Amino acid sequence: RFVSQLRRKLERSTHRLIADLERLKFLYL
Amino acid sequence: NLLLAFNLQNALKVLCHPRLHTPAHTLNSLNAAPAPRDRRETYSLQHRRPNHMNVLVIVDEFYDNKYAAPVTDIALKCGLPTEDFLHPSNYDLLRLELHPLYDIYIGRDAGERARHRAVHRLMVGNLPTPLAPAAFQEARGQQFETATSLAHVVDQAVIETVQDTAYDTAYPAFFYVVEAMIHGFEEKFVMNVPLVSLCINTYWERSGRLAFVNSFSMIKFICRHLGNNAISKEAYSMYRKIYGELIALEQALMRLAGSDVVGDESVGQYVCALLDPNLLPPVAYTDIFTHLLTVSDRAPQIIIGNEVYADTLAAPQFIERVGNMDEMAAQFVALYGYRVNGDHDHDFRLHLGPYVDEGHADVLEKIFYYVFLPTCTNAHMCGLGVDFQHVAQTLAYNGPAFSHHFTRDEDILDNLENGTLRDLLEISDLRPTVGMIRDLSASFMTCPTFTRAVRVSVDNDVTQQLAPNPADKRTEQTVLVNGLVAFAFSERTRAVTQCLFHAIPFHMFYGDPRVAATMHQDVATFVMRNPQQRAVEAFNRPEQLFAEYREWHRSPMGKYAAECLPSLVSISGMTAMHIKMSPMAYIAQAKL
Amino acid sequence: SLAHVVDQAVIETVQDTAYDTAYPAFFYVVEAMIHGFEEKFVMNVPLVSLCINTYWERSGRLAFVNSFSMIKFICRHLGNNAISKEAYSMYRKIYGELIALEQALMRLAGSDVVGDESVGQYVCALLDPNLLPPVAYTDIFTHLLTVS
Amino acid sequence: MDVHIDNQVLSGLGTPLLVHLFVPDTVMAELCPNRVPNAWCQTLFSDRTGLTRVCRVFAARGMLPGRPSHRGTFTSVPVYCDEGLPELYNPFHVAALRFYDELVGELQIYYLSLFEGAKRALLSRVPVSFSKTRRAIRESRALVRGIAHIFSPHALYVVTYPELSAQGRLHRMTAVLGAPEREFRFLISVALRISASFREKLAMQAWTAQQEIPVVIPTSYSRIYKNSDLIREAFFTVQTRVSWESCWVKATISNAPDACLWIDSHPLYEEGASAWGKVIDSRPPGGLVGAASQLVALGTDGHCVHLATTSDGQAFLVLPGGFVIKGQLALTPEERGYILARHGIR
Amino acid sequence: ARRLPKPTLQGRLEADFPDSPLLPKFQELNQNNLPNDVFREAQRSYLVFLTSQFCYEE
Amino acid sequence: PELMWAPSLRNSLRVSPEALELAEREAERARSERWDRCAQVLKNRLLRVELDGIMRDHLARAEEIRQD
Amino acid sequence: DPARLPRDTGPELMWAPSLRNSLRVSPEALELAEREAERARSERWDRCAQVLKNRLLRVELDGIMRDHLARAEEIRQDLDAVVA
Repeated sequence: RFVSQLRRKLERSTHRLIADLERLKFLYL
Repeated sequence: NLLLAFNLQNALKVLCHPRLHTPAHTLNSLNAAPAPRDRRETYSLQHRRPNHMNVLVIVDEFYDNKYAAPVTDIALKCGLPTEDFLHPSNYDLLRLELHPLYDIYIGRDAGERARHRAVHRLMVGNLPTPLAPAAFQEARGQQFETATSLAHVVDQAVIETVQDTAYDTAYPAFFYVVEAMIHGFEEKFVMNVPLVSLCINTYWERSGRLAFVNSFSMIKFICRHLGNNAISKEAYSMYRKIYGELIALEQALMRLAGSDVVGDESVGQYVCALLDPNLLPPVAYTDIFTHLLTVSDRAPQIIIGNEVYADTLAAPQFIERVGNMDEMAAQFVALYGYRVNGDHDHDFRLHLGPYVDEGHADVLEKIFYYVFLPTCTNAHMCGLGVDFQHVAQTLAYNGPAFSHHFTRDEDILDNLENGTLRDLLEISDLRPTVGMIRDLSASFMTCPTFTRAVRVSVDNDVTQQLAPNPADKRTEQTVLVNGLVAFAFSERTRAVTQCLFHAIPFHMFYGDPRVAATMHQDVATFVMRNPQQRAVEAFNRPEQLFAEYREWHRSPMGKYAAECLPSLVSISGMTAMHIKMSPMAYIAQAKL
Repeated sequence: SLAHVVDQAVIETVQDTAYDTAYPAFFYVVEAMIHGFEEKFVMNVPLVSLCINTYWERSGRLAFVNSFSMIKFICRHLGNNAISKEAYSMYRKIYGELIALEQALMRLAGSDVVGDESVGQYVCALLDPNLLPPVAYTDIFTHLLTVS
Repeated sequence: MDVHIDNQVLSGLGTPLLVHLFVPDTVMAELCPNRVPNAWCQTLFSDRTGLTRVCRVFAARGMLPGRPSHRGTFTSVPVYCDEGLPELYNPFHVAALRFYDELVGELQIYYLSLFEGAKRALLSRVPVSFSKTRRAIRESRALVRGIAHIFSPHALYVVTYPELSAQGRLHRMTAVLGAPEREFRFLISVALRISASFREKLAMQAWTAQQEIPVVIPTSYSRIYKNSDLIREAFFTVQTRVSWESCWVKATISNAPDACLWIDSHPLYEEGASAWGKVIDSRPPGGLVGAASQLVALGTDGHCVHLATTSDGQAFLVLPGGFVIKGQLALTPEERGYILARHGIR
Repeated sequence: ARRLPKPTLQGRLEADFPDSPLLPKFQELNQNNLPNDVFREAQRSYLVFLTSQFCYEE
Repeated sequence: PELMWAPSLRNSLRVSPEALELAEREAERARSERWDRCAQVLKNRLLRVELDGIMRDHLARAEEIRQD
Repeated sequence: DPARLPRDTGPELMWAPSLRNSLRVSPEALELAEREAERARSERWDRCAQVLKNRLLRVELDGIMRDHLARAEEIRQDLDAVVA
C-alpha cells in the first residue's frame, strides 16, 4: 500500500495551488 | 483655621462627568443661534478620498496653478498671545472657542443651514497657544520629570548634534537611497553592514555629527547591530543614548500610567496617546495595519484610496506581505512583471512586510517620531517618497557593478561613468567600493514599487466618544507607507535628485514648507508668492492627504515644536503634552 | 523666540576677518570673476577651496564673507571635504542664522493677509520685495516691477 | 440577538423565512446623521419589477454583537421573493429597507451577498417562545460572519445559526440582473423630461427670467457668472443620483395627505452633496410670511441651484440670483402608482 | 497619472561589456510592439533586474 | 460705490438661447460615464462575492479528500 | 427696467432692497471651485476606456486557470482506476 500517499500529497499540493491561482487572480484585479 | 488643601483629585467629582464631555448641549446652543459666524473657512474640514493612488499627482496637482492660500482657525489661534486673544477685535476667533475639549468649526453653508460641528481635542497639547502658552507646557514637562522620577540619559550634546544634523544643508542624499533600499528589513540590513559602517564613519569624520537619524528603523538597527567596533565609539554612543531615551521615556510614561486596569485591558491606552496603540507611527515599513485590526476594540478603517478595509479577514486582498527575501526567489520575475505591467494608479494593493513581534507594542517609534524628533529638530523635516525603479536604474546601470569582472575592493568613483550616481556620490563624497553597491542593487528583488500614503481612521476612546455627529468620533491619521522622512535639501542635491524623490507634506510635524520648498519646485513658487505660509503652523497641505481638524496632532503642536529650544525641558514638555483629556487621564494626572 | 544658531565666536571670526588689513586681494579678483551665478562657480571649486583652506591656516580667520552669494554657494556646494570642518561650520552657521532671522520675521508678521497677500511687506522693510540688496548680479529689476 | 426572535414570530405572516443580520455603525452613518433612526421591508425584483406589500422589521440599536471586534446596530431582512418553493434563489436581486424612527435613510442589499454568507457562516401553562430557548443555547462566535457589501464597500455581518427547519431549508437552496439598472434610468428619465419641460418653457417664452423670488443682484452678475453660465444647469441632471430622498417624489407622496412646497437644492459646482427633500411650510404659526422668509433665504443662496416642486403638479427651478423658470410636473399615473408603491401604500 | 523624470544613465552597457554572463538572458524581449525609446527604457529595467539577479545569486 | 440692480420682476436673465441644448447632451455624456463606472465597481464586488462561493464549495469537496 | 442702488436695511416689504435681500456671493471661491471641479470633470471622462481590455485579460486568465483543473481532473481519475 504505497499509492494512497503520493497521490494524496500531490492533490493537496494542487488544492493549495488552485487557491494560489485565485489569489493571483485577486492580485490581478 | 484648618489649612485645607484643594488638590486636583477632589475636583474629579465634577471633572469626570460625561456632561463635561458631550458637546451636544453646546452644539444645540450654537446651531440654534440666530446669527452665526459669516467668515467660514473651507480649507481642511473633511478628508476627501483620492481616486488614484500615486501621491505625486496629488502633490504636483495640489500646488499646480494655485494662488489661493487660506488658513484654518486653529492655526489662526496659536499665533498670538493671551492678551490679544481676549481682545474684542478677535471676537471672530473668540466666537467659536467656547469649550477646551472641542475646537468647534462652522464649515460651510453648502447645504441649507451651516451647522457648527465639534471635533474633539484629543490630547492636552491641542489647546491653543493663547489659552495654554508654551512655557506652561515646558513647566508641566518639568512637573512630569519629577513626578515620575524620570532619568534622562541624553545630555544637551546629543540633542544639539541631532539638531544641527537636521539643519545641515549638505546632508548626503545617498543616505536617503540607502534608507530607501533597506527600508526597515533585518535581512536586508545585514547585507549592508559594510555599506553603512563606511557611510556613518565617513560622515562622522567629515562633519563630526551623526547620520541616519531621519528614520527609526535605521537607528534601531544601529542599536542592535554594529556595536562590534564597526563605527567609531563616540558616534555609536549617540545612537545608544537615543535608543535609551525612548525606553526610559516609555518607562516614565507607564510610571504615569499606574498599575490599574479596566475590565482586563490596561488604562495606559486611555491616559496617554503614545501608549495608545491605536495611534500609529507616521512611517510604516513593516505591516502594522493588519496588527491593530486584531488588537483594537474601537473599529479602525484603513482607507486606501476610497477602499475601506475595515475587517481583519480581508487581509491579502488589500495588503500582501513580502516576507523574507528567500521565499520570494520563485516569484522574482513575477514581481518584476507586476512592476512593469501593473497599473499603479487605481492599484489598492499594499506591498509591505510582516508584522514584527516585539514586546514594546509599537510605542518606541511613536515616541521617536512624535516627541523626540520634532523637538530636538524644530519641526523642519518633510516626508519624501522614493520611486524604487529610478534608484534601481541608478544603482545597477553603472560600470563596475554590472560587469562582475571589475573586482570588489576597488574604488567606484574613478571608474563609474558620468551617470546620476556619479553626481550623487560627488556631492556626498563617500567611497563605497563596488560589491557593497552590488547587494545594495540586489535588494531591488523585494523593494516595493511606490510610496503610497494611506489615511487610517480609528475611532476615539470610549471616554471621549460623546459627540452626536458620528463622523467626528473618528480621528483620522495619515501614514506615509514605505517612504522616508527627510531633512532639508541643497539645490545641488535637488537638481540631481528631482528624478529620485518627491516631497509629501503629510503631517503637522512632518509637513513643513522650509524643507518642502527645497525638494519641490512647486511649493518653492507657492511660498514665494505667499511668504506667510513659510510658518509650519499656517502651511497649506492637501486635504485629500492631510485633514487638519481630523488629525491627532493639530497646529498648536506645530507651534510648540517650531519655537521650543531643543533641550531636555522641551522633550519632557512635549512628552508631557501628549496626555489625553479623558476622565481617567485626569485621574492619573491627579494621582501624581 | 528667535534662536541664535550663530555664537559669539563666529561673530569674532567674521569681525576680525573684516578688520584684517592684510586681507588677500585674490579673493577680490576671484569675486570679480565668479560674479553671481553658480555655473561660473562650479568651474573654480578647487580654486576657491584651496584659497579658503590656505587662509584658514596662514591666519586663523575665514575668507569670502564679503559677498552673500559666496556664502549661499559654500553652504550648498562645498562641504565634501573640499574645505576643512572648522571653516565650513562657520558658513553653515551664517546661513543658518540668516534663515533663523527670516523665520523670526515671519513669526513676527504672523498669519495676517490683506488683498490676498501678506502684511510682511508693510510690517517690515526687510521683508518688502521693493527693498533691494546693494550687491546685484541677476535680473532683480525686471522681476521687481512685475511683483511690485 | 433580541430583534432576531422579536420579528421571527411577527413577520412570519407576510414572509416565510427571516434572516438575522447586523449593520455596522460606520457603514450606515452616511445614511443618517446622529443615528436618528431606531424598519420597512420592500424587496424589489430584478426582471419582474412589479410592486410588493411592505413588511415591518423590528430593529433596536445601541446594543452590541457578541463580538467585541465591532459594535453596531441590529436588523433583519425578510426573504419572500422566491415563489412557491424557495429552493430557487434569484441572483442579482436587491432587497430594500426603510429603517426609521420618526422615515430617514434607506438601505439596499443583494440576495447574493446575503445567501453566500449564510452558508459561509456555518389549569393552563404559560406559553414559551420555543425559538427563544433554542436561540439561547448556541451563543457562540461563528454564528456571525463578515460579508462585504456591493452597494457600499463595507463588511455587513449576518448572524445565522443551526436553529430550526426554517433556517434548515435555507442553506440547502441554490439556483442558476438589472435591479439597480432600472432605478437610475427611471430617475434620469424623469429628470430628462423635467429639463425638457424647462427647455420648452424657456423656448415658448423669450430667453428671460420672471424672478418670482426677489433678491438684489450686483452689476457684476454677468461677469462673475459668465454669459449663459448654465454649467450647474448642465450638470444638474448628473447630480441627481437619489430620487426617494429627493423633493421630486415628496410632492407625489403628499398628494393624498394638503399642498405645500418642496425643495431640491444642489452646490453650484461640487461643493458637497447638499440637500434633498425638504419642506416649505404654510401650516405652522410661522405662516405665509414665515414661508416667505424661507423663500427669500432660499433665493439669496448665491452658491446653490434650487429646484422647487409643488404638491399640486407644478415644478420650478430657482437659479442663484432669484431668477426662476416655470415648468410642469405631470407624468403618466402608472409611474405615480409605481412611486407610491415604492414608498408605501397606494 | 504620471511618474518622476528619468535619471541620466548615459551611454549603454550592452555596447560596452560583451563579457557579461547575464547577456544571454537579455534578448527575450520584442521591439515591434512599442516605439524605440519605451523599448529602450524597458531594456534598461530588464537589465537592472538581471543585474540585481546576478548580484543576489552571488 | 458698488451698484446693485434692485429686484423687479422685469429683471431678465442674460439671454440664453444656446446654453442648454449642448448642456443636456454633455450632461448625459458624463452621466453614462458615471453610471458605467458605478456598474464596473458593482461588478468587481459582485465577482469578489461569487468567487468565495466556489472556493467554499471546493473546501467542502476537500472533505471527501480526507477519507480517501 | 432695473435700477441700481448701493444699500438699505431690513424691510417688511417683500420687494425692497436690504442687507438681508443680498445674495452672499464670492467670485474668487466659486471660480477656484469651478476651475478645480472642471479638472475633476475632465478626469471623469477618461476612466471609461479599456475595461474591455482588462475584461479580455481576465477572460484569458480564467481560461488558463481552467486549463490546470482540466489537466488535473483526468490525471486524478486515472490514478484510482488501477485497483483491479
